[PDB]
Amino acid sequence: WGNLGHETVAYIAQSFVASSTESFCQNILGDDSTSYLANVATWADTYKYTDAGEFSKPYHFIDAQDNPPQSCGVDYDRDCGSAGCSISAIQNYTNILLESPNGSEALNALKFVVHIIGDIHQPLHDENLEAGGNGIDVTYDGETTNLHHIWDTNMPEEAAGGYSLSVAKTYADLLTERIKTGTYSSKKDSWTDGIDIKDPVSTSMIWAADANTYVCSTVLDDGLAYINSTDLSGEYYDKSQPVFEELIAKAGYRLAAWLDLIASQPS
Ligand SMILES: *[C@@H]1O[C@H](CO)[C@@H](O)[C@H](O)[C@H]1NC(C)=O
Ligand SMILES: *[C@@H]1O[C@H](CO)[C@@H](O)[C@H](O)[C@H]1NC(C)=O
Ligand code: NA
Ligand SMILES: [Zn+2]
Ligand SMILES: [Zn+2]
Ligand SMILES: [Zn+2]
Repeated sequence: WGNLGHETVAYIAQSFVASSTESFCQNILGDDSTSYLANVATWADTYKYTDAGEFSKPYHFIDAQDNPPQSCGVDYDRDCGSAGCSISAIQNYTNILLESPNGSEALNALKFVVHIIGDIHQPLHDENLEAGGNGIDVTYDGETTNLHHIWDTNMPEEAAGGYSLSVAKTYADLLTERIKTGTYSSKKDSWTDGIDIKDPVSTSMIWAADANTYVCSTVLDDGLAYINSTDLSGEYYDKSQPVFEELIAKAGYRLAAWLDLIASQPS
């Protein structure tokens, strides 16, 4: 996702974490504001453009070598690659936070976890085809862009009504309501099935496989004849919106559950 998507995920997570988890995270981050997670949720996307952070570019993706829309699937050993991926990064940075939460690596580990759990939920962050749809040029509200970009940015910004941190906070409030009492309330109790702090690869792969199913059902199901030739701000956006909204919600809810496990101690 772009910045709005990441900040939205982070604000949702803030709404679900336990107080002890909040305190654990605020201490690591040096920030006890009511935007403590949201304020770091875009860091990985700036860091990757620097010489020191170049190595972390592949950590935003798992390039699933499936055959969408006919068939979708993610396989860790097949898809991660030698340079690492979102799944291997979740394992690395989660383990840093379990083993050395007071060390010098915890800060960036936590910022990575907050970001990357968001990215795992962007279906085209879990898809090899045309570099996750970057190579699929499209038209969106008259502008030339690509399919990856509209999932990261154009569509969630349109739905949220903007791109800023405050717009993200308002959007997060909306989606949080959907989880607690609204649209998602009767299904969110299954959204952490399979979660296991002792197995970050298994856990994150469940989430990645879930998001990747939407590459076939939603992202590419209209077929490339339609996608290449139709302005995607109309009916395409209409069908995409419930999907990216539920995935952003899932990302925040799952992020919060994961942070709770990271911070947890038996009293
Ligand atoms: C774990 O994270 C550290 C710090 O970013 C990095 O140096 C290291 O290569 C990572 N290890 C793996 C296996 O990804
Ligand atoms: C759509 O564009 C992609 C990317 O350039 C191409 O691989 C695909 O064949 C195109 N399909 C049609 C129908 O133009
Ligand atoms: Na521990
Ligand atoms: Zn992103
Ligand atoms: Zn992206
Ligand atoms: Zn990213």
